[PDB]
Amino acid sequence: ETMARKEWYDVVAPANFEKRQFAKTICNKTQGTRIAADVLRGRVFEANLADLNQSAGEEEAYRKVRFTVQEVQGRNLLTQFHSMEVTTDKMASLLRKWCTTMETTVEVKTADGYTMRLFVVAFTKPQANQQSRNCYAKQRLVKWLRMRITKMIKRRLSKVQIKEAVSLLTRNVLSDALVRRCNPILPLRELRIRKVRVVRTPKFDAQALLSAHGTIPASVEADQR
Amino acid sequence: YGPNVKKGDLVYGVVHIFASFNDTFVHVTDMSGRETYVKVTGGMKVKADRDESSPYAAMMAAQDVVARCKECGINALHVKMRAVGGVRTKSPGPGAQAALRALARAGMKIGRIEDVTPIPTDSTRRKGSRRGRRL
Amino acid sequence: GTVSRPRGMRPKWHKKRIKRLKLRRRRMRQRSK
Amino acid sequence: TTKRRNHGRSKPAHSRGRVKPIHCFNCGRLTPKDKAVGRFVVRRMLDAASARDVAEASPVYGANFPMPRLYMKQRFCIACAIHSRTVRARPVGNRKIRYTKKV
Amino acid sequence: QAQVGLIIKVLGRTGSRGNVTQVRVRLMAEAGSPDYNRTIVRNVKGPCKENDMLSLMETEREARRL
RNA sequence: CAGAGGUGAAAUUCUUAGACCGCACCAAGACGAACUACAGCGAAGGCAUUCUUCAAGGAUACCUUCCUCAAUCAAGAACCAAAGUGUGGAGAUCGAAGAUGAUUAGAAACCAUUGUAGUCCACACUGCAAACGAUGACACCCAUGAAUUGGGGAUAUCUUGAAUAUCCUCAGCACGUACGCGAAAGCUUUGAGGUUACAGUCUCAGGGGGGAGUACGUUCGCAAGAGUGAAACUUAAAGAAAUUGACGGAAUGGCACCACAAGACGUGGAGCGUGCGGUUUAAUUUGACCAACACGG
Ligand SMILES: [K+]
Ligand SMILES: [Mg+2]
Ligand SMILES: [Mg+2]
Ligand SMILES: [Mg+2]
Ligand SMILES: [Mg+2]
Ligand SMILES: [Mg+2]
Ligand SMILES: [Mg+2]
Ligand SMILES: [Mg+2]
Ligand SMILES: [Mg+2]
Ligand SMILES: [Mg+2]
Ligand SMILES: [Mg+2]
Ligand SMILES: [Mg+2]
Ligand SMILES: [Mg+2]
Ligand SMILES: [Mg+2]
Ligand SMILES: [Mg+2]
Ligand SMILES: [Mg+2]
Ligand SMILES: [Mg+2]
Ligand SMILES: [Mg+2]
Ligand SMILES: [Mg+2]
Ligand SMILES: [Mg+2]
Ligand SMILES: [Mg+2]
Ligand SMILES: [Mg+2]
Ligand SMILES: [Mg+2]
Ligand SMILES: [Mg+2]
Ligand SMILES: [Mg+2]
Ligand code: NA
Repeated sequence: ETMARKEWYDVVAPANFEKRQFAKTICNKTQGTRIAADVLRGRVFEANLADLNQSAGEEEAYRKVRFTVQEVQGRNLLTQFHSMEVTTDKMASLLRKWCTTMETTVEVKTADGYTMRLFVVAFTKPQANQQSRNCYAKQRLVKWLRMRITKMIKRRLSKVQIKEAVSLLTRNVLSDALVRRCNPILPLRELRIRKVRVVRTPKFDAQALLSAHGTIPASVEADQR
Repeated sequence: YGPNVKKGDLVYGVVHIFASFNDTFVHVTDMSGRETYVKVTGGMKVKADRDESSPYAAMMAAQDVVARCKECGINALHVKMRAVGGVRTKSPGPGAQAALRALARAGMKIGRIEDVTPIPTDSTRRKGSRRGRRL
Repeated sequence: GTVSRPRGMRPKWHKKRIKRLKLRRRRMRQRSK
Repeated sequence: TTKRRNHGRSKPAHSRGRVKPIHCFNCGRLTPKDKAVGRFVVRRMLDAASARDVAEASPVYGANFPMPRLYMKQRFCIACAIHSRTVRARPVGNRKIRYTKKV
Repeated sequence: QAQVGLIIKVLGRTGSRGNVTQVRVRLMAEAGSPDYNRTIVRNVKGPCKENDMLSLMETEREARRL
């Protein structure tokens, strides 16, 4: 039988998320020289942000989060932030025709290694009394907005740790600061970060991961019924 | 064979519904995608080639998937829909809706639904000549 | 549609015919030379 | 005999020379992007009855939370636009009618 | 087993030859059932009108709209 | 873990030696979606990710400089999509040739699965496109309304200079509804207007249809070919724009048991009556071939 040899595991998000034991998964029992933890490390789990942070509102329901498995602790899968992304439906819905769609790619390495690429997207809007048939932006203002966004993100994220950077991205205080400080250049209908990807990780630390998770909830999977 | 949770707790999988205009895939995995629980397709349910993309084959496949995943222990399903995508059609095949409805009706809880057909930000040349498919 | 009545075959294929004819005449004369 | 003042395309004589083609959504035929028939489609993933059945089984979706839609910019060659009835031949007087918004 | 359905409206004759009728049918079930007041679109052959009754061999298939 | 692919339906093809599908990756080569528009830039051919860099180009602003330096063209010169050529490179995708499977009366096609050359890059050739606005360049006059791109000038909103508002202005791509023109379709400050009331300037080409952009010569080209370019002979039209019919395996709205659907009886199979035709005969008198054949009562 196929599933008679399967064992259940808990995936544990880092401590800066409220729902610690999001998701569940199976794996082959260790058998021979093939150890379960040695194929479990490196698996990437995707979850809706609204599921992870229940206390968050409707905007959280449009953002997905991916976590990679650093270490196996019994039946818990300790994880580190891997990537974050807006869902396809929301990003597709944000597009209008008669406006400029300005995208910025920002690459920043956190204070503890952890290079990340930010992929910011913004849109022009008409003003309140504007009668024009379009709100296209001049190229100089687009380049200036891109330069400002690059500077702000690099400055804010190179200073902090990976966990605090994740908290800034998930509680979208960084995007709020960006729209507040970028609107004087061009009136913006929306400025949101559509995807964040960890592109380079530092060498594996045990103490850093144990400090990323705080109080690790127990896994009951190994116990008997 | 299920996880050791209390009765009625929602244990989630992800279902990958791949409905082309030639076939329909109903594929349940965990939330990492790595481990597959069950995969039933329309061609597993019908005799004729012309019938695998149909809503009835898709519904039968979804019924099989629910039947097996109830003994897996999975009882809730996040949903990933896709058309063929890439440089081919982005419109889902006829069987996506029927498979999802049969999943919902047969007793599975539905979580997040998302459409994940591969979209290029720029592409290789698509099949056919510059004249297209000439019927 | 998109065009009026030609005198005979499609003009592009008539031109291709005349091209093949010229190539053959050129080959013939290069043979005799 | 010139049927259209615009020659069936949005490319005035002194605007630009070449507009890169796209593949027809239906048949793949290459068509200049100005000339092709472009529609942006916002499509529900399920019809009303399937939507009701799925929402009944979902803790996520309901009256509070809408289900996702499909978004597609579809560009058609003229033959496929006519055949699928997204566009129809019109009487000579009605050919000049242009719609700027979705109706 | 066959469920009994009540035709609540005739949506119109479908098909190329006009021999099929598309109707909206409500599943006549006991109160407290999942299929109570449940409505479904079905293709029907034979002369039918509003408030007629059908014997649904299956209640999971809906007829494609016309 | 038992199918996947593909089609109108299939088959060619892939697959328990694990295909298809699923997640995260890796590599290589293309391409830069949505935003993308009767929008911008470019002499034309052409040109969409970001940042850094080189030279340019246009418009606008100016009480800057200057002082006829210009317009347009044989000769000559430079650029020129795709396909194609040579030498290196690349080779993901697609794909002339070809292969296999279908379809078909045949199918060297359309369709399916593939696949060489190609498709991409550097360097050097070729110089042809419905290279189109089928509309040469420069200059003048010319009616109305709403717009749009860039720069200026003058005087409501939003963010904290940017953008927007009202008006005006120069330059640009255009749109709708005046003279006038036109064989008409149409064009109209974007002329095809200001022309028998025929003259601003320069320049290219045309003179019934074919033969034929063929032959011969010559120049260019590695070649493919490019440029120049007749005649004999043949023919009464060819051609253009509109009109009314007819037709369409175009769309739309209706309709009919000489249509179908649901059916009921039959006919076509047997014997026989009858009409028609063939054969026959001296003659087998003739008409008629849905709308002829128990019809010419
Ligand atoms: K020549
Ligand atoms: Mg604008
Ligand atoms: Mg056809
Ligand atoms: Mg025609
Ligand atoms: Mg015509
Ligand atoms: Mg002509
Ligand atoms: Mg055209
Ligand atoms: Mg231009
Ligand atoms: Mg061109
Ligand atoms: Mg068009
Ligand atoms: Mg198949
Ligand atoms: Mg394998
Ligand atoms: Mg494959
Ligand atoms: Mg882009
Ligand atoms: Mg080339
Ligand atoms: Mg070539
Ligand atoms: Mg290749
Ligand atoms: Mg190929
Ligand atoms: Mg044919
Ligand atoms: Mg082929
Ligand atoms: Mg002549
Ligand atoms: Mg008989
Ligand atoms: Mg007589
Ligand atoms: Mg007579
Ligand atoms: Mg009679
Ligand atoms: Na043209």
